[PDB]
Amino acid sequence: KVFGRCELAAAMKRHGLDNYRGYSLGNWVCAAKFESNFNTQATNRNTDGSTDYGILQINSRWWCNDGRTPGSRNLCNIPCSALLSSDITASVNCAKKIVSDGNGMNAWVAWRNRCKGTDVQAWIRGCRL
Ligand SMILES: [Yb+3]
Ligand SMILES: [Yb+3]
Repeated sequence: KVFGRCELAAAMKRHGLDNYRGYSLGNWVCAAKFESNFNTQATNRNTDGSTDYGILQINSRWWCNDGRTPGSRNLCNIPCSALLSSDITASVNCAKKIVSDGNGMNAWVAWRNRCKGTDVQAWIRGCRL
């Protein structure tokens, strides 16, 4: 599923991401835009052989199991394929674990480089929330 901006913001709010660990909703919407272009089915392979999955591009080295990243951990206890669903619940729940880990949203390279320190509220502007 490819989300619209306001549709995704509303889904994220319902799943408890607004101000989760101090990150306002616009941060999460901005991160999703630049990680996956709002596409739940996005995948990207990394040089170390791990793969990033889904709307928030969660990595198989630590967070999910895809059966092909030797010596990886599955800390979200899910198959990586679950992160590709039109239902964002699995992605959201795994993201909450990641952002609690110590490095905050800096775990997402696109967020650090394209969202951090910008007017992230613009991403939810005009949305009925
Ligand atoms: Yb660690
Ligand atoms: Yb440590």
